[PDB]
Amino acid sequence: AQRPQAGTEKSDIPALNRRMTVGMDEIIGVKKAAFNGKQHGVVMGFFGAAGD
Amino acid sequence: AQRPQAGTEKSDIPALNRRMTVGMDEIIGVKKAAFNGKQHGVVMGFFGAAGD
Repeated sequence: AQRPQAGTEKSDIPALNRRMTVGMDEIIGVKKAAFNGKQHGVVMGFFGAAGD
Repeated sequence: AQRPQAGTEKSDIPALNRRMTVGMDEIIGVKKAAFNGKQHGVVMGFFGAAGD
């Protein structure tokens, strides 16, 4: 919905540069494809990894 | 480190001039000259002032 955009602000007094804030903002949504209660394109697999 | 500088701000709404703040800022350091635990150029003297 919105690409990440940046912006800055002079907070306390713009003449007496005592404070400044930078920031970034985003509108996005991520979801796994699901139809009729089923995974659309993923096969999950569980294996025993010992981690030695 | 910084001479005293002044600045102003329109706080609440810049259109509806309901509030304003002025201010002044400074960076400075003051210290008596001391070398090897001794006063460099002062001789302190204590006298009895009655204050009548």
